[PDB]
Amino acid sequence: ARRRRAEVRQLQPDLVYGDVLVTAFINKIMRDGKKNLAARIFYDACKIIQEKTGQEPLKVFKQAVENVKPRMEVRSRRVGGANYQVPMEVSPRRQQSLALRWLVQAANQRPERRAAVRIAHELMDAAEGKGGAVKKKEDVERMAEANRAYAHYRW
Amino acid sequence: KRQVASGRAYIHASYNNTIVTITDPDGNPITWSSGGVIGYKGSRKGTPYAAQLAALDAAKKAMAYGMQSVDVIVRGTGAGREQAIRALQASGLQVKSIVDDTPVPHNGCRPKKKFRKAS
Amino acid sequence: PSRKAKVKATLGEFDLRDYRNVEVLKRFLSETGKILPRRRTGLSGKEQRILAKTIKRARILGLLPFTEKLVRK
RNA sequence: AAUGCGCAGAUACCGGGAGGAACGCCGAUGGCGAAGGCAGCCACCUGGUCCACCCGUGACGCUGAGGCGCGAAAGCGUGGGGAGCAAACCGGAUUAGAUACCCGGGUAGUCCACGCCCUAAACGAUGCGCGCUAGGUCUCUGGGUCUCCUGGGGGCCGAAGCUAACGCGUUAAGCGCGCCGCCUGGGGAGUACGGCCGCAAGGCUGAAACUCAAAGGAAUUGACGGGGGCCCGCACAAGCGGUGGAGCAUGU
Ligand SMILES: [Mg+2]
Ligand SMILES: [Mg+2]
Ligand SMILES: [Mg+2]
Ligand SMILES: [Mg+2]
Ligand SMILES: [Mg+2]
Ligand SMILES: [Mg+2]
Ligand SMILES: [Mg+2]
Ligand SMILES: [Mg+2]
Ligand SMILES: [Mg+2]
Ligand SMILES: [Mg+2]
Ligand SMILES: [Mg+2]
Ligand SMILES: [Mg+2]
Ligand SMILES: [Mg+2]
Ligand SMILES: [Mg+2]
Ligand SMILES: [Mg+2]
Ligand SMILES: [Mg+2]
Ligand SMILES: [Mg+2]
Ligand SMILES: [Mg+2]
Ligand SMILES: [Mg+2]
Ligand SMILES: [Mg+2]
Ligand SMILES: [Mg+2]
Ligand SMILES: [Mg+2]
Ligand SMILES: [Mg+2]
Ligand SMILES: [Mg+2]
Ligand SMILES: [Mg+2]
Ligand SMILES: [Mg+2]
Ligand SMILES: [Mg+2]
Ligand SMILES: [Mg+2]
Ligand SMILES: [Mg+2]
Ligand SMILES: [Mg+2]
Ligand SMILES: [Mg+2]
Ligand SMILES: [Mg+2]
Ligand SMILES: [Mg+2]
Ligand SMILES: [Mg+2]
Ligand SMILES: [Mg+2]
Ligand SMILES: [Mg+2]
Ligand SMILES: [Mg+2]
Ligand SMILES: [Mg+2]
Ligand SMILES: [Mg+2]
Ligand SMILES: [Mg+2]
Repeated sequence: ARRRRAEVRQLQPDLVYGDVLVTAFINKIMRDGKKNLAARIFYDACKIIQEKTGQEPLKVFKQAVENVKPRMEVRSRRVGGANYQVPMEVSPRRQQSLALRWLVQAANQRPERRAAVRIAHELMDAAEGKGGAVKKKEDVERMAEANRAYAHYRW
Repeated sequence: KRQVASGRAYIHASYNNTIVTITDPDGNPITWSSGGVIGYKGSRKGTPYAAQLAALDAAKKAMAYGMQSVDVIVRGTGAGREQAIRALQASGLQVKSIVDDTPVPHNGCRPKKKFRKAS
Repeated sequence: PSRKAKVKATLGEFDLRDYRNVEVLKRFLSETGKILPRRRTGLSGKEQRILAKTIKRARILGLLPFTEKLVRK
C-alpha cells in the first residue's frame, strides 16, 4: 500500500446474531475456504456455551474478544545499530484483528477433540479472563511497558 | 531525619545520563539518584525514561525528609532533561520554580577533539 | 514574523559612553546578562560598537552583569 | 561496550583557595594591516589611512635585479611555565587483520622570554602604479544644501568589452603606457651534483641519463554515489499459504 490508504472491506453481517464481528471470527476459523464447515463450528460452540452458562452466547463472545484485545505492543525498528522493540498503542482495527486471530490460535491448542468444543471452552475461558488466548495478550502488553526505555521512538 | 520541608532539585543532564540531586535551602544535598542508581546499566541511563525514574526516585527519597516544595535547577542539554523536570512536577513535590544554569565558558580551555569538530 | 519591540524606541535620550547609567544600560541586556543583538537594540553599526565597549566597562565595575540565570521552562 | 575512576566515599551539590590558558554575548550581514596576521577591559608608547580647507614646495615621480627587514603552523637551542589539549607512546574496543577510524590514559608540544628556522592551498592559486571605459543594489567610514548628492573601503547583479569555457566586468580577467617576477609537454625531480645558508631538521638555487603520447583546463551527454528532493512496483511492512526436513515424481 504505497499509493492508497487502504480501505477496510466491510463484511456481510451475521446470519443469526447479525453481528459483523461474528462473521469476522468465522473467517478466521475458516480454512481452505470451507465457510460452511466454519460457521457450522462457531454456532456449534454457541450451543456449548448456552448449557455451560445461563447467559446467552453472544454476551460471552463479545466479552471474550474484548478481554483478548491488546492495548499496547512492540514493533521492531532499527534506530542506529541493532533492532529495537518500540512500544506503542495498537489501533482499534488491529486490536480486533489480533484478538480474533489469537482466539482461534489458542483455541486449536486446547486438547479437546471436537473443534466446536475448543472454540467454546476457549471463548468462555476468555470472558472469564483465563485461557491461553488472554495470555498472549498479557504477554504482548507485558512486552511493551517493559521497554518504556524506548517508547520515545513513537514511529 | 531533619524535616527540611523546602529545598533544591538539581538536574544534571547529559547525553549519557541524568543525575538528580535534592539539596537543602542552601546547597547541601539531602539525597540523590541517577540512571544507574535505578538499575539502568548500559546506555539506557541516557534515555528519557531513566531520567523520569531517576527524578521520581530522587523525590521519593526526599519526601522522607518531609519535603513539600523545591526550586529546580537544570544544567546540561542531554535527553531526559525535560522528563526530569516533568517527573518532579508529578511527584507531589511542589516545583517552586525552574531555572536553567548550564555552565558555559567565555572561551577558555581547548575542548576535546570530539567537542571541537567544525570548531 | 519575529516582531518584537525595539530597545531604542522605548528610550528617549542617552549618552552611549556613560558606563555608569545602569538604569539605562540594563535595558540593553537579555533575561541573561548577554549584550543584545542589533535587531533588538535598534542601534547602528557605530553606536552598537560603543555600547558594547561601555557595557563591558560597567561590568568590570560590577554595575552590570556578565551572565544571569534563565528563569522559566 | 570495555579499559578507567569510586566505600582511603568518587559522580552530582554548596563554600573557599591555587594555577594556567583562552577571551562568551556584542560579532557581521563587519573592521585594521604590505603580507603573515590582528578581537575581554584600562593606561602608555607607536605605525598606516581617509575626509574637508584647497594654504605651502614645485615633477621632488613610477617600478625595482642585488641588499636589508618582516614572515602562519610545525620544528630547533637556552631558560621558565604547564589548566585544558595532545604527535609519540600505554591500554580498551572494532575488524579477516586494524601498527586507524571510536573509548580511557599520556610525553614532546601547545604558553612566556631570548636566540634560530623561512616553509605553506604564504589563495583572490589574480606583482606594483597610473590613465580611460553604463548603470543597479546592500554595506563600513567621512564631508555636504542630509529625498537623493560627494570621497574612501567592503560585497553583490550587470553596459561595452574580454574569455577555451567557467567566468571577469570602476575592488577588470576590459581598453592602454611603465617597471619587476615567472612559464616553454609528462614522468625521472624540487631528485643528484655544486654553491650559499642553518645547531639541526632542513632551506634557497637546481640539472642530466633514461622514458612516455600524453600529462592537462573548461564545458557536454551519460552512468554512478554508503549525495540531496519527489514518486512508484506483493519491493518491504501487514497478512494467509508454502519451499527448506520426509517419501516419491520430474529437471539439473
Ligand atoms: Mg565502608
Ligand atoms: Mg568532579
Ligand atoms: Mg567548589
Ligand atoms: Mg600548578
Ligand atoms: Mg587591503
Ligand atoms: Mg587570512
Ligand atoms: Mg594613528
Ligand atoms: Mg595653493
Ligand atoms: Mg611658486
Ligand atoms: Mg618600491
Ligand atoms: Mg629608481
Ligand atoms: Mg615563522
Ligand atoms: Mg611554534
Ligand atoms: Mg621550546
Ligand atoms: Mg621546556
Ligand atoms: Mg615542571
Ligand atoms: Mg585526553
Ligand atoms: Mg585519545
Ligand atoms: Mg619565539
Ligand atoms: Mg605561489
Ligand atoms: Mg552623512
Ligand atoms: Mg565602491
Ligand atoms: Mg571585507
Ligand atoms: Mg555582454
Ligand atoms: Mg561567453
Ligand atoms: Mg559580474
Ligand atoms: Mg585597470
Ligand atoms: Mg588571463
Ligand atoms: Mg622558477
Ligand atoms: Mg622537468
Ligand atoms: Mg622541499
Ligand atoms: Mg645540493
Ligand atoms: Mg654548515
Ligand atoms: Mg623529455
Ligand atoms: Mg575537467
Ligand atoms: Mg498487484
Ligand atoms: Mg512480508
Ligand atoms: Mg508467516
Ligand atoms: Mg524437500
Ligand atoms: Mg542443479
